[PDB]
Amino acid sequence: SAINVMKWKTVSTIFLVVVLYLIIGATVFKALEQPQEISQRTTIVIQREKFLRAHPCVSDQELDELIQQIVAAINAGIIPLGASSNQVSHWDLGSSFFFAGTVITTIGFGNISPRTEGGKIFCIIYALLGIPLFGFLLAGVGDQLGTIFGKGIAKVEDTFIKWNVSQTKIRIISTIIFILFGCVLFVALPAVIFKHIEGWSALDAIYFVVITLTTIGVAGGSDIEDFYKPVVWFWILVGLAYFAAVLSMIGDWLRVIAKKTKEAVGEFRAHAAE
Amino acid sequence: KWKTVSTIFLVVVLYLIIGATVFKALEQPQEISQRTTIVIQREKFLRAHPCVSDQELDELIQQIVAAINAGSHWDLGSSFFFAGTVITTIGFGNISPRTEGGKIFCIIYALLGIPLFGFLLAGVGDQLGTIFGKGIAKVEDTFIKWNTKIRIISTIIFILFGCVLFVALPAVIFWSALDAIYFVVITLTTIGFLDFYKPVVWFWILVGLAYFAAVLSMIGDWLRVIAKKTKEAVGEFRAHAAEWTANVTSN
Ligand SMILES: CCCCCCCCCCCCCCCC
Ligand SMILES: CCCCCCCCCCCC
Ligand SMILES: CCCCCCCCCCCC
Ligand SMILES: CCCCCCCCCCCC
Ligand SMILES: CCCCCCCC
Ligand SMILES: CCCCCCCC
Ligand SMILES: CCCCCCCC
Ligand SMILES: CCCCCCCC
Ligand SMILES: CCCCCCCC
Ligand SMILES: CCCCC
Ligand SMILES: CCCCC
Ligand SMILES: [K+]
Ligand SMILES: [K+]
Repeated sequence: SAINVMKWKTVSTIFLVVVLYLIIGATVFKALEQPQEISQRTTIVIQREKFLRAHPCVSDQELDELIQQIVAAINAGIIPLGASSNQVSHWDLGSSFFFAGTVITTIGFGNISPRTEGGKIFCIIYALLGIPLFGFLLAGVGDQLGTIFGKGIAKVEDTFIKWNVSQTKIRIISTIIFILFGCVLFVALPAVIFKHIEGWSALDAIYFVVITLTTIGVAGGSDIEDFYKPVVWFWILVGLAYFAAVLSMIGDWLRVIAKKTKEAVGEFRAHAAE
Repeated sequence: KWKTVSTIFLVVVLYLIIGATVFKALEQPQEISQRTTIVIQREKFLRAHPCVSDQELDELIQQIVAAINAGSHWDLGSSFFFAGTVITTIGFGNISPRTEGGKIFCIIYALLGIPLFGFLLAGVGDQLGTIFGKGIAKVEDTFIKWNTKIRIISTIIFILFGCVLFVALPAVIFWSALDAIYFVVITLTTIGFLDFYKPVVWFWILVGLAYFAAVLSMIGDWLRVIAKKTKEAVGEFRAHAAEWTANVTSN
């Protein structure tokens, strides 16, 4: 346990980075959202105190219980209303295959989750089998797309061969054209599809794309204009293969910037200003 | 040359088709039952209080739907819960940022935090893989001398011991028996539908994520086996079915 003592040292130092990284992230979000929280929730009270004055003969003390039972309904697919009390299935022939696609990709929006105990015991096994299953598809799609990218770069790697185009530095031009194409084909072009057909802004589509393809976790949901749902699960498959490489390159960038800063502090703790 | 991805593609498509037909068979019954009882509870309430009516109540539903998008959240802790979701990609959509700056931050915060957290989880996986490597070394002497199949007893003790330390024992810290195991699997498969109480719970995640990371990879190894086992099995069956057609030609 000589290198294993050197392992725990490296892990513990990373642990404190993630902790602080999460502390930085926390303080940033609460500085950006709790302003927008208080604003809406000072106006949710105005709408309560509006509607209790507007209709006093409703049960004040039991109205919140009506609100809670609507919120307790919200977790399941509910759009309860008198005009069009007749409704449509969130577990129809397709929306359950949307759901299955979420579970194996581990995207899992949680927009709809199974309520049956048979659906839970199936989903557990369906995930424990589907997640590794989908992995080998995604890996093959990554290799399939990595050789497609390997084909296109070979032609680009001959178009501008000048005198001693430095081998170490050509690899940077190649990774620039990767991010350039990739963040058009899997970020830009499909996101603009989610702006005319779903009704979003420019950010909210790119935000949607990153949240989904970073498998954090809807395109099938909002409806403006059945050619549209089968194709999106192909962009997901290849886009997930894309960010898988994108997140992995960023990981490689973080190794570099770890050792460069690790040796840098090494010299500054050596010299102490001459 | 040989693609071999297309063949997998059709399995996943087929697997998703089976899974789909199973879920609607399990949920659309439990869907109709609820939503016929939701209409009864509404048609009770409109009759129980004529003070409220159709044209009022829909406005009450809309202002709850308008509330849904927001709902103290985002407090000093609930934003670091949120950040913990984004880097682990568990990402419970329980709370999501509404500000344009919170979205542009979250994008970059994920693009940087997900790989970052990966190296933590990787080291925790190696740290826990040698801890598991310690425990097996002593088990590999207590009865391995006494009377390829030993490797199964070891992986049985893995599932046995790990699905107590990371599923059963923690389960409450965080219902019923199912609802805890369902919770554990959903969370640690990253699907996600010295002082205060906060720090210790978040390390169960870290080590439990390292646990299912090995569990899911082990299952991947069994799928690779069962792929080759069935790959060669059809291999023989097409050999005999051809020689079967060949004999009726000669004889
Ligand atoms: C092994 C070659 C991979 C093919 C993927 C590139 C697609 C190029 C688009 C034009 C050709 C469409 C072929 C459709 C294949 C079902
Ligand atoms: C709730 C259903 C999941 C039970 C998992 C049991 C695992 C048994 C493994 C046997 C492999 C041959
Ligand atoms: C890697 C080169 C593949 C070229 C395939 C052609 C696709 C159509 C491009 C249209 C250019 C006008
Ligand atoms: C009912 C079993 C579901 C698994 C999918 C069938 C496995 C065989 C696929 C064909 C492989 C060559
Ligand atoms: C979020 C940036 C943190 C930088 C860590 C440097 C500590 C040596
Ligand atoms: C904000 C830049 C993150 C890089 C951190 C490096 C940790 C060694
Ligand atoms: C809106 C532009 C996002 C910039 C991403 C940078 C990640 C390193
Ligand atoms: C690189 C993954 C190997 C998959 C096994 C395929 C052997 C025919
Ligand atoms: C050829 C792939 C076989 C997949 C078997 C899956 C069993 C759950
Ligand atoms: C809930 C029993 C399992 C069905 C596949
Ligand atoms: C080296 C690329 C940085 C993009 C923000
Ligand atoms: K995930
Ligand atoms: K997720």
